[PDB]
Amino acid sequence: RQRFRFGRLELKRISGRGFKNDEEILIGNGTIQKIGIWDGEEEFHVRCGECRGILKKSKMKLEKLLINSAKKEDMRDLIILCMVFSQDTRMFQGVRGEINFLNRAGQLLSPMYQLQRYFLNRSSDLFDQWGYEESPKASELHGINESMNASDYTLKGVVVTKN
Ligand SMILES: C[n+]1cn([C@@H]2O[C@H](COP(=O)(O)OP(=O)(O)O)[C@@H](O)[C@H]2O)c2nc(N)[nH]c(=O)c21
Repeated sequence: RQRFRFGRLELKRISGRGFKNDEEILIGNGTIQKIGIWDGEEEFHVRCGECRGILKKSKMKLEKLLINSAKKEDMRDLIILCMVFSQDTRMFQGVRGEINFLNRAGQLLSPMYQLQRYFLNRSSDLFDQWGYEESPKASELHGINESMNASDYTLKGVVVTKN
């Protein structure tokens, strides 16, 4: 279970096993792109900068992300990166602009890394497409909105702890 990266995101497996299959994904800008889609419930310690979290995913779905509160920019990037890494259907649909899967020399680019790069610059569109649900009714857990503020609605599947 060794530490590994997905760009700015760092992960370490807690549980589960994924199996990858290539699928044709309809992305939110109207294009269809072939992307390795993971199947399986998997769970990971995650990190971005000084922000720690726990992520659970299943096929094309962020099941849950529990983050330990931290500087806001690092909370926000951790959230964006977990949305991309979960391969959630809503994340794909959130892409409204152009995305290239070849560079200017005609070289091959990673669809997932390209998504990461796209969304770290377009998080408002992502949060807007992703949506909100009621925050937890427990004292030791709080909701978080698009501004990384504690709120009565939280990004779906995302909760913050101070413990
Ligand atoms: C080894 N390991 C790699 N990743 C991710 O899967 C994606 C691989 O995408 P890629 O690097 O473009 O390779 P590919 O086109 O051959 O599919 C990246 O986002 C990796 O972070 C993985 N993702 C999951 N869910 N489970 C894993 O065990 C795992």
